[PDB]
Formats: sequence, structure tokens, C-alpha cells
Amino acid sequence: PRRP
Amino acid sequence: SSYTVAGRNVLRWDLSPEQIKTRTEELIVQTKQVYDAVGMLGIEEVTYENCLQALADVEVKYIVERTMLDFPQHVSSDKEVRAASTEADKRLSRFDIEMSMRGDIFERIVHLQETCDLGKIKPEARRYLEKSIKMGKRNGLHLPEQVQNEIKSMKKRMSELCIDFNKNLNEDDTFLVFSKAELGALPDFIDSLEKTDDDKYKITLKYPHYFPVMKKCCIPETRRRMEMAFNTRCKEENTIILQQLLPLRTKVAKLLGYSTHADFVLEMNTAKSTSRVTAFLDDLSQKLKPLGEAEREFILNLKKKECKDRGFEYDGKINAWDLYYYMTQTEELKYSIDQEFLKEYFPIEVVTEGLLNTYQELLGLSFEQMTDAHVWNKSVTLYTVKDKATGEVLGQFYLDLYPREGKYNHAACFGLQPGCLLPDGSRMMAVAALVVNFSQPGRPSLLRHDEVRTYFHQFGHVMHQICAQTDFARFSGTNVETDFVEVPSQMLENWVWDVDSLRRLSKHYKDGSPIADDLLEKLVASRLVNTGLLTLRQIVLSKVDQSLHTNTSLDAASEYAKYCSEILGVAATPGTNMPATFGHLAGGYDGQYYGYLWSEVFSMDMFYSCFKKEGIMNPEVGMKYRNLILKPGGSLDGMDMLHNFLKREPNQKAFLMSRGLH
Ligand SMILES: [Cl-]
Ligand SMILES: [Zn+2]
Repeated sequence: PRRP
Repeated sequence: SSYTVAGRNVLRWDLSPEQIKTRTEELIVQTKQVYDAVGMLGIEEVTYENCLQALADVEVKYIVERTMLDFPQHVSSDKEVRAASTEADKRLSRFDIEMSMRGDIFERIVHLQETCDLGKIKPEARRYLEKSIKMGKRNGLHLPEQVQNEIKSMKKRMSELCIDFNKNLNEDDTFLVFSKAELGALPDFIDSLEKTDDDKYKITLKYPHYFPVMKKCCIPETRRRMEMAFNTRCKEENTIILQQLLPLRTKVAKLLGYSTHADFVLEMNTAKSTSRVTAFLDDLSQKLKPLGEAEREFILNLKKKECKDRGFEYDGKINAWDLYYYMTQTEELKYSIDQEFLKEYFPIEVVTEGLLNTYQELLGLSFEQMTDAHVWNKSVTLYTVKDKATGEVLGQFYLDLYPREGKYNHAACFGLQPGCLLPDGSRMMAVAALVVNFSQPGRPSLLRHDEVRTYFHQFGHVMHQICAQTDFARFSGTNVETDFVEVPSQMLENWVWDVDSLRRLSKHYKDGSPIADDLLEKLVASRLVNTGLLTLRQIVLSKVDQSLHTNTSLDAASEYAKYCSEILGVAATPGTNMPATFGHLAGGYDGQYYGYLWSEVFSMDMFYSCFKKEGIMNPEVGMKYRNLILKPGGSLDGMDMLHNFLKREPNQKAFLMSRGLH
């Protein structure tokens, strides 16, 4: 999923 | 075709709340049909075409359709669309758990490995089998069905908790109210701010408000209250979640045969085991201890002077609500860097221009903005990425730079389309979205230097997402080891600490004049300022993240207070629960926060040994970095790709040298  | 744009971006952001709900169901029917089709095949009848390729093709079709459903929760201005997108994400996560835990599929994937001639199928096809089997054992498909059904229950619970944890933090609208006197030494920030009754101003706990107050505000009591409110966001609701979430992670890890959750999760990382993480963090923590002491001693003296000069009471310690303030004063005194002056030289347009030019030149790419592009918000812009030499169309990226109601609060990069192969045989165009929150333009948007660095950081993921070209969807884009995924982002940050690069990125917003060479030398030299305490802070968060996932009869806030005292030397304030705000714990960095510092060792080793040696804008090194680090994606192990680039195993020398040290 998401990459911060 | 691989040389065109037309019809390759399948995505649409027109979807109503009903359209999402129905497409969610339609997608589940379509996708499950393939898993049912493969499951109904007899054990003898299984082949590459009807089993391996069938699952690989539906993974492409699923993940693309899924981002139209799961992405609007982060960017849609319509709140009813965000709710449907969130609910679709919960549902499809429960669907993913069901499909991942299919025993009949796992049985046939194991049989296809033993019987098939593995030498005659491609290296990445062997990798697909090796990982599918590994995931099957990590989902407990070798265990009895009653244990699987328990593991399934807890995983569906754990999914909803994780989504709830971060949604609570995103949905938060907590604010405090102060007068002009109470917001002392904050610039005319004060005008871009909402008034209430009694001539008082509203301060949100969002990053554009919180950090300016903590960095600049000269009244200790308002820093104190802002820090108390910040480190108690969602305290009750997210403490409840953590108290469920961490034991469930432990219990599942025990059922799968791991001592802890940290051991379970480290197996899928380049660090391999928790023993290497503990040794990595403790060893680095020891090297930074003297810098930390020196920097704590200068801050404390500086506080005593300011308390004397203003005539405030002096408590003889650095409080959590003092740390960012006196770290800012340390930069102003030691390096002459006024961040509010310096940002006048970084208008958003000149930074965007400079950023895009830098990496067109470095990676041998060509970017073109698309006019009248289909976008989820008027202010979002689309770009198409070409190879320059061949003119191959690699991908597209959206830029979503300005804040608004309902938008994701922090800096992030999202893979929307994978750069993988299709059933057709053609390459799918990669698509990415850069999502950040800088001010908006009557004065233009002016970026602080760390905002430029964040911009550069996130664009490294965009380049990783687009330059990556793999056969299978699961290996495409940024789908690498979590402790390797921050290599491409953190390396690009180095271009924001170079004198010539910074001159290309900077121009005064009125005059058009350059940054003075003097101040440009000092900015590069200020890379080391506060580095001990900034890095010690990261070590604390890493250590806490490990500790919370290695034994779950600890109070999370106590454990955070412990490391804040022992490592950082600045105490957590009684009543706060920083772990309850720690959204990395629920966003796929659980037991993996060390990954930032771990990958920074690799990024610095690559930057010093190859880029800085042969010139940081050299297209031949930049093409090598593209071909060996970005292009493979998750189709190769992280340390193999480092070995291919470096021609050796990495070491800390460059990274140590980056901080000072030896
Ligand atoms: Cl059962
Ligand atoms: Zn990142």
C-alpha cells in the first residue's frame, strides 16, 4: 500500500 | 503500444458513492472467479498457463481496479466518496485475506513447483513461485484448518484496526485558541489564520500550524499546551486500538511459529532478523551519544540565557516543548539560516521546475505536462514520462501539492498503476501520485528548505514507481523490502544539499535574484546542525517500534518515555501518548521503522562512492542507478541490487561520514  | 500514451491510463476519478460500492462487489466477483477456476483444476492438470499465469493476470486486473476504489479516501473532496472508498478498502482487505488463505491454491502452487522444469521458466517466474509459497506459509496454510480460521479472524480484525487507527488521526480537527500576545514572535502566519470571538486565533494541530508554533513561538506556555495537544491526538480511541492490535500481532506470530511480531516481519526485510536491527540501532545510538550531550548542553545554556534575558522562570531542563524551538535558535546562531527569509528564494514554481529538470537530466528522461488532464481536483496536474533516447513512454505522475479539507495530511507517494506485463504481452504504463501539503497562491507559495527536501524525497518514489519495469504486478514499482523502499527517496535528498543544484532550484520571488553565495555555503554546511538529536529522535522511534512488537505486556507510553529519557535525553511529558499518534505502526511500517535509518546507510554509500565521485549530474551514473536500483523493482532482492550498483557489499563509512563520526 502507501509510502510516506 | 509501448511508445504511446493514448488509452494506457485506465484510471477515472468520476466515481459516485454508489459506483464504488457496486464496482467493489463486481471486482470481487470477477477476481474470485479466477481463484475458483484455478482451485477447481485437478492436481495433475496444473500448468504454467492455467495456474501461474492465470493468477498473475488477475493480480494485474485486480490491483488496477482496486486503486479507483481505495485511493479516493485520501484525495476526494466529496466526504461521501471518501466514506465509500474507505468502506471499499476495508471490504477488499477482507477479500484479500480470503484469497491469500486459499488452501487449494497453495496446494497447487506447491505442486507446480515440484513438478515443473524451473530452469526453463524465467528468473522472475521462479521468484513468483518462491514468494507465493513463502506467503502461504506466512499465512499458516501448512497448519490445521481450525488454526487457519483463527488466524483469518484475527487478520480481518487487525486490518480494520489499522485502517481505523490512521483514519482517526486524519479525521481529527482538534484546535486550541490563543491571543496575539500568546503567539509571540510568530510572523505576519498570523494573518493566514481564523479569528474567533475575543480577538483570539485558532491553531489546528496539523503540520503547517503545529511546527511553526513549536519552532518560532517565544512564550513557553503556548509551546507547552500545543505539545500536550499534539501528543494526545486520538489518545483514548487509539490507545484502545493499540491494546488490541499489538497482542493480536503477537498471538498470530506465535501461531505461525515466530517468537514475536518483530521476528515475523523482519524475515521479509534486507536486515533479515531483529538481532541485526538491535545491533544496528544500539551501535549507532552509541556513536551519537557525544553529539547528543554536546547539543543538549548548548541548548540548555541557550535556554538559561533566554530565560534570564526575558526574565522567565528557568526549570533547568529541556522539555519536549522546548526542543524544536532551541534547535531552531541553534541553526540561526551557528549557521545564519533564517528559514522565513530563505523561503523567499524557493517559490513553488521555481522548485517544481528545478526538481523536474534535475531528474530529466540525471535519469535520461523527458517530462511533458498534459493539458486538460482528467484529475480528482482542479489543482492537480498530470505529467507523462518518456525515455528521451528511445522515446518509450514509461509512465505518468500526478502532482497533488496543496492542502484542503479531506486530503491526506502528510507527505506520501501512491502506486496507482503497476509497470508490469499484461495477458496481451504489452507493457502497462506505470502511474504514480505525489501527495504533499505546501501553502498555495496574494503571495506565491514559498517553500522552506525541508519542504524542498520533502518534495525531492517523494519524487524519488515517483521515479522508482515509473522507472521500475517487471513482468509480474506483485514485484512492480516500489514493491521492495520495507527497509529498502526508502533508498531511492533518501538519496535524492542529497541534491537539496549541493550548492550548484540549490542555485538551479532557487530564485527570489520579487527580484528574481539568486541566493548569495555566502548563505548558499552556510546552507550546505548546516546539514550537520542538530544532527545528534534529530538522529537520536529517529533511534528512539525505531527502538520503541521494535519494543512494542517484541513483548506486549509493556505500557506503550511508558516504553516511549523510557527511550526518550535514555537515548534522546529529553523527557516525554506526563499524560501524553506518542505511540497513539504513531501512524507508521498501522500503515505498513510495523516493526519496520528502523528502515529509514537502515536504508539511509545504503543511500549515502551510493551517493558518496559513485555520484559525488564522478559528478552528481553525470547521466552515465544516473542511468546506472536507474537500471540497477529503480528498473528491477521488487524482482530482485535489495542487497543484490546494491551489490550490482556498488560492485560490493555496502558499509557505513559514507553514512558515518555524513553525520561526522568515524
Ligand atoms: Cl474450524
Ligand atoms: Zn518516503
